[PDB]
Amino acid sequence: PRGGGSAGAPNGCTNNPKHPPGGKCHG
Amino acid sequence: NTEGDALYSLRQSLKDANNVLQSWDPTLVNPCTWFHVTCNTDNSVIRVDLGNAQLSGALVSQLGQLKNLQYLELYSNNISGTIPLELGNLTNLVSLDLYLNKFTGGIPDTLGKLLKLRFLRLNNNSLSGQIPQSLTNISTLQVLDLSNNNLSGAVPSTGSFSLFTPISFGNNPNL
Amino acid sequence: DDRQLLIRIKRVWRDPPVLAAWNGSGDHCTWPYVTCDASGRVTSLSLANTGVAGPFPDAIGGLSGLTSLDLSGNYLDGELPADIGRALGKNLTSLMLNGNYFNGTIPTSLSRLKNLQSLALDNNFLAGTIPAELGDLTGLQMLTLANNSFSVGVLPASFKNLTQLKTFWAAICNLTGDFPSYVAEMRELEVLDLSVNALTGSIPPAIWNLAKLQTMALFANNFTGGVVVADGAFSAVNLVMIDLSSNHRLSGPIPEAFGHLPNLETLNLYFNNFSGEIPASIGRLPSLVTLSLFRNRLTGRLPPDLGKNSSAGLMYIDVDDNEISGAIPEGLCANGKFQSLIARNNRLNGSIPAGLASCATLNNLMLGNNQLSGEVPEALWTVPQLEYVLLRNNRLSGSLPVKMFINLSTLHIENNQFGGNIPAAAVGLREFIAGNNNFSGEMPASLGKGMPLLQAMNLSGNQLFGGIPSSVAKLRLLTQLDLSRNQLAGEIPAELGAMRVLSALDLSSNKLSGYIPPPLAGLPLTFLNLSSNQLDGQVPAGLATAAYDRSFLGNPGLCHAYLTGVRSC
Repeated sequence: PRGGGSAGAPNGCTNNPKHPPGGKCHG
Repeated sequence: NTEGDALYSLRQSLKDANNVLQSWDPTLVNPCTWFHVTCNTDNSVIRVDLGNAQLSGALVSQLGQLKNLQYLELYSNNISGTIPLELGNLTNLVSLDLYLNKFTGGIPDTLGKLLKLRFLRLNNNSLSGQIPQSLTNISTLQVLDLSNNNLSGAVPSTGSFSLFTPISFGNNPNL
Repeated sequence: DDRQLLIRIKRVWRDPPVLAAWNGSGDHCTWPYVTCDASGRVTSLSLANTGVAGPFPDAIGGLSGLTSLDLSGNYLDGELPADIGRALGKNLTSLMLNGNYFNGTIPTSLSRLKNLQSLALDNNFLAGTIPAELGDLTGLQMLTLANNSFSVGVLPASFKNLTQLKTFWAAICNLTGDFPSYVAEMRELEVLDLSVNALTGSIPPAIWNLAKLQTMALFANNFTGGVVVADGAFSAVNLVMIDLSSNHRLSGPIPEAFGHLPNLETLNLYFNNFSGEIPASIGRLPSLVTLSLFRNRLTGRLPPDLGKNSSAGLMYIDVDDNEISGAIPEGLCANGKFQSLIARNNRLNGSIPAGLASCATLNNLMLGNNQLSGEVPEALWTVPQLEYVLLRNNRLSGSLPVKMFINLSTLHIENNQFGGNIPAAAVGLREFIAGNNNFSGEMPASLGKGMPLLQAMNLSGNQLFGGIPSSVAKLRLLTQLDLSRNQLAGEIPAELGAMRVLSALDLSSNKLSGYIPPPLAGLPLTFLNLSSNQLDGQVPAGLATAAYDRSFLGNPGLCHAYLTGVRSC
């Protein structure tokens, strides 16, 4: 493979120091 | 947030042995909740403490977008390279400590635009070149310890440099 | 003859070790990654993430009867042939060229293969613009063109001819223009992922009419207006996710139709200018797991019912900047898996609910800058796990326990009315900031073995008395200290000047007495104020330059052998 991301993966921007993995902070 | 991106870029260019930057998550909105970073009441980075933490690598030119930085401490490390020319863009910088490192190159001209600097220590380095005259324009500068280097040229004697004693510039045979 | 054609592909790729069994071993159907029809001709070539490398072979066009072709995840590079649509085949339906290192532009001959059902040229290194001829494949069922190095271009109108699509993954392709109006006519969509782009316009009121959606994601765009979904048109009961995430210009109240989705699991509507009260209808959906409304202009109150159902999945609430008022919901952690609550910079008042203080699953509580009052229950510091507490600028009251949790690492309770005594053991703490409180009594004796990981301590404005502990010098990685505006007495520790990274010491307006420690001079100090005290003697040489001017003023028994308020010996 080359990289991650697939279909409708959620956004990443959160203030939670402990969040479920996945996403990139856009916005 | 641009400050978080700049700090993360600094992290990418630095190698750590004991993982002191493990909590620098780039996905967070503000970097104030990170470790080794202190903010003001308006969620702006105003202090970065990274002293005596085992690190290596080189700095980055992105350390110029933190407009409200007031204390930058990166001493007692194994960092190597050249001092970025953008460090003069931090108009609110109050204390710039980078001693006990493995830097090389020359003191940038841009470190004369800072009118609020009070401390400037670069002990135990390998810098070369000549002392810029712009240092004389910093009237608020109080502590200066440019020693244990490979500097040369002529020592300024005008402005705030008048009060400084020879101990400030020591162990520089080519000075 | 098919054996030579098949092995030519391997020879082009410099004989990869993966295809080591492709050496004249009778029939080729038993060979790995190769499938033949009843006639023996190759019908499927699945080489997903195998490890091959090299340019795209041109001999594959000789494999007549090819029906499935997968080359995803490999290291193939180069440029797709311009005549791909004229020789590759006529019975293929599953062309999958994604995740490779392909350069160049998309060939325009791909319209000459009108039998495809899946076309995925995504995550490549293509360039140019999406061709209009790609809309001629009316039989498409999954089109993904995302994360490519395209240029400024608008989606062709010919894409309105694709009425059988099931996945539209145009994530990052430099788009501009208006929102497509033909999306609402594809009444088979399951995933719609128009993602970060430069699109503009208002969200249509008809996109919410397709009763097959499962993921809606429009992260970063320039949409304006407000969500104007109308009554009698809401039919997407199977919708699972809504992620209108960051547009900076969406206005109007939050739609009232978002509280009737029995399968919603993630609602993200932050970084906008939504107004009005948060609908009370979303407090009973037994599927919600994440509610994020970071920055908006929402007024009103939080929904009264939230997580009352014992069999639910609510674990995340995050409203970090708004104008919400009212009280915290009572039954938040009833299911037993609640893990977060962020309501900073708001106007909620009341007290910490008893239910929230007993939820033994908590991870991050971030209430702050509100107008809360009352008394914090004593169970909040013992039963629930807690690693980040940021209760700042409130009127709360209480008393911390003797021993805190083993994994607490951040505590900001500044500008409160907390009482009791300072905790004596909070192993794992790294930031103890607590000022302008009502703490009293002598500080704990050790404070150097129960908190060996402290990095910043602030206790200014309290009412502590007694003496400074001698074990404070045993805290290795401590940078900031502050014990000003107190009634501390005794002697300054003589080992305080031997710690490593001490750089901020404030001990002003106290009742200390004695001689200034000499080794205090040999520190990387950047701030110091030992003023308004009852110190005696002479300032040690070194801490007397013009830098430390307003540090020792107000000491009658202090003299220097450059300073303001200090006499001469």
